[PDB]
Amino acid sequence: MKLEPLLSDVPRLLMEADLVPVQGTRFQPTGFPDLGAAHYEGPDGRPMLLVESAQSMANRLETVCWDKDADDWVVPLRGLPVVKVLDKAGKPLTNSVLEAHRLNSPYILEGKDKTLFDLLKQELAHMEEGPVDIRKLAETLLKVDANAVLHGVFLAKKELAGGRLRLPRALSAFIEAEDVRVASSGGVKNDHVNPSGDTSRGFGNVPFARDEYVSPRIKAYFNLDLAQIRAFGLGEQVDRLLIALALYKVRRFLVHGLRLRTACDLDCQALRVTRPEGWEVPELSELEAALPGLIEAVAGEGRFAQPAVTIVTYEK
Amino acid sequence: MKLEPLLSDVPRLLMEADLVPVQGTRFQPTGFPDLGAAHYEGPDGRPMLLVESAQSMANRLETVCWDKDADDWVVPLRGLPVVKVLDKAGKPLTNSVLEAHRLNSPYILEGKDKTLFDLLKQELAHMEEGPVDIRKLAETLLKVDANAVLHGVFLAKKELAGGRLRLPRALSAFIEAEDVRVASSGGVKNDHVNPSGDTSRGFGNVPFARDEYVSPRIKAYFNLDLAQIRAFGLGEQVDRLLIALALYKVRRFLVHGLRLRTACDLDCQALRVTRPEGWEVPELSELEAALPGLIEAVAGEGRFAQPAVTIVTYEK
Amino acid sequence: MKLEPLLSDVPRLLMEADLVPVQGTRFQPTGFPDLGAAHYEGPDGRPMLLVESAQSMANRLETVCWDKDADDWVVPLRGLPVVKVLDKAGKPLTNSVLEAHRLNSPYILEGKDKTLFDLLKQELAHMEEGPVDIRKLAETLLKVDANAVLHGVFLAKKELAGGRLRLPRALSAFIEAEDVRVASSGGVKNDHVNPSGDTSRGFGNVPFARDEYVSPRIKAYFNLDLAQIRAFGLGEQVDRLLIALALYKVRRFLVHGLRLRTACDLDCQALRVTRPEGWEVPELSELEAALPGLIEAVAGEGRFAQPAVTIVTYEK
Repeated sequence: MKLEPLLSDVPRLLMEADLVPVQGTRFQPTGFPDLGAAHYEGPDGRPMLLVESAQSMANRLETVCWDKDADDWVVPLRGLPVVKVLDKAGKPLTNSVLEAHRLNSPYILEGKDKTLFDLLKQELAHMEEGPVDIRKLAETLLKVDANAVLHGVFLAKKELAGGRLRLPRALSAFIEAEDVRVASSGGVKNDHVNPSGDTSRGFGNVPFARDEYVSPRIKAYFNLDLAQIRAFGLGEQVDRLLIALALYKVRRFLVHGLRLRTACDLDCQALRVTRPEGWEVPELSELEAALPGLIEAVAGEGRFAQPAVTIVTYEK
Repeated sequence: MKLEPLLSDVPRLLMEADLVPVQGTRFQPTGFPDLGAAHYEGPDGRPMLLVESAQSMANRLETVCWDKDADDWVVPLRGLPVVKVLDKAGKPLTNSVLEAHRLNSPYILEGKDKTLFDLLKQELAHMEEGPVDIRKLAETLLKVDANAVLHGVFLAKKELAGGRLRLPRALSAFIEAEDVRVASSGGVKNDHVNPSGDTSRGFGNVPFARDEYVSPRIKAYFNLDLAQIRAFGLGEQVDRLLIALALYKVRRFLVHGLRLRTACDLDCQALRVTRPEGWEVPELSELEAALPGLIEAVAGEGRFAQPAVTIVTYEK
Repeated sequence: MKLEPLLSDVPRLLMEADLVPVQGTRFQPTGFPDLGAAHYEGPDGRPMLLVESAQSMANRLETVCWDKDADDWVVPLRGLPVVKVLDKAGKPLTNSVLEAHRLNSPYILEGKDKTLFDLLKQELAHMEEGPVDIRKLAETLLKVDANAVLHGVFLAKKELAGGRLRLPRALSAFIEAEDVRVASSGGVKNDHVNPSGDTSRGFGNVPFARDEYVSPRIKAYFNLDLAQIRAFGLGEQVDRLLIALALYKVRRFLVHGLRLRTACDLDCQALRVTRPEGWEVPELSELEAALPGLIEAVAGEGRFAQPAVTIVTYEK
């Protein structure tokens, strides 16, 4: 199955998914720590809502590839390089796919003993001072992390070139709602106040309120930066690998990732491409069938480090 | 069509372009160091925001025309003069096009090797007393690098005739959003949720606030000062060269700098011209074809220094 | 229309022109760093800003005519009296029309040898004692420098009658903006060298701040006191000449001084007269045609000294 030729010169891939609630007619947006529901006024003079940020979408698209039941990739993706962190007793604390800021985690790259630290220093020493090459950085990163190449990292740690080394996203997505109405609701924790009726110790009839939103058009947008992955220039095998991996993430999220929140019950009504016009998207079973071959090819080209999975122990 | 009729008709060239966000309805403007988003109140009585600084637009219009990996211009521009800065180990640490201070860059004119310093002093000695001839300076800049002619230079060095010499930029451009509106959305760290929130160790939890804007009209403005370059009087063919170089830079940025921040991604809806009225801008393929011949013509006029490329070594 | 009808009638001529920025809304006003932008509160309580100083508007009105490469007046103004200072080599250091203090300077009337010093002293000896007469000084200036009459002079040298002689400006103009709102901005000087960001040596990142302004009403005022020149009484033909010259200088400044600074790029929209009311100002082509004939007439009266151009050298 050929897909990279149809995406070998186009600068970016745009995909748009039309969502609808599974049951009822309402949904719950993300509770930002300051404002809660981040509603805003649209350019056309109509109310709009950021259903959830372009970060939560990324963390979900990143979880749908991992399996905590084994602390390893799902079988189709098995073999992709990843650093995994163990405690002093050998039980797995965390791995770089679940961490937030990748190799910049405080568990990773910082601790009592640091193998991956000396690896990163040995790799990037030539660029630690002066001009930085995003190709030499992207290859060093792909050596030890197979998906950060889609989400970026900031090597803030001062001893690593003062934090000069940086790399932005290549895949991004978010959900947006048009013409949002509001519904309001609340309740009271009506525990009987016969033995105690003071809220200080949690008794009483304490009330609460919460808001709910109604929108006739919710959209999930996905954007893939083909130009930058070409600008890495690691090889057409790597390019087709990363395109297939991104399509895989999107399909799995779209099929069974749409319970974003307890009251956020969502369904997919139709996916379509926006740019390039007239293209066709692979099916999920076809990506499942292709992925292990493309990963094998890239492993045979030696771009991955060996062993693919690398282990580090965390303690102060 | 040929471009010299415009060099006869008018004193200045004015263009504007309608930008639209590629997806969604909101974007990330520049974060200025002192204040963040540079919003202000408009004379018409409506709020608006400066998307980015005009000198950042200049650095981008320069970036879209040079390849640091190859250490040479894009194919149409090749052969134009430039100075490359060498490291003691022979690897090119930078060049005066990549750097933003052009000849004034502290790595240039400084260190144990300063051949370009004398190549300027040879005529700065004439400029030391009495008046200053802008056409003579513009000639000696065209002799060294045709980009400085386009973006201006200040020769602050005391030995360089007391730092008397300056030249304002002929091409200027900026983007601003009218009637802007605000959409705020913060976030929090996922990782390290279970352990203590000791932010000062780095081993902690951190929430943050983030803000992005909405606008019904974003425009990029481009201004080319024909009067000043004409008042250099270096020729007509050199004027054709500079106007082609500028209009190529515009078209070559209009399809590359469409994204400026990782969350700020736009596309051009249309391009329009203001001064002169009724003129039609040439296509990018036409400039691509014409430009090498104009460069060779001006080289045949003997304006460029020989060799066109200059090498200088920097140590400190 | 002829000029002398209004000169016989009215004591002063008042005109105003309302400006706009050609692109965008912001502009850069004058920047005396001991104050920065000069802002103040108006009579009606509104905030106010003088955009350009009157003395600098005058220096521009005197720099718009004359030509540096031709080293002489523009063709319409050609033939009017002037003095230029030559160096030892023989290339003119200082035309007097360009210089700040006009007929008073360390270059003219000061130096190892000086002819013009005696030429003025002879004509001012009878003004050394008793009351000074404006008519005699105005005659002497009109024979030596026909433009210094409109801008005024102060002969501070104690050798010239203790410096008692002085003459106020006849033409005054300035640019003023009303109901101003500020628009702050900034930037950073980036760097990419290997060793260190020593700002004391010019390396490393260095931020900076700048302030721009906007206004819904900005205009330039012009004032010419016909009473003052009528009080000089050099003649009706001389008055007609000076009125033509002033009008011409304004009508050309309006299409050559708009680019006051690198970031201002103003643009005139309309021009209106305030006193005399009901008058119609001439067009630029008419003054451009008429002016040489009036210079011929006044030369025929013998008011201009012969040779019209005075040559003098300077040596310490």
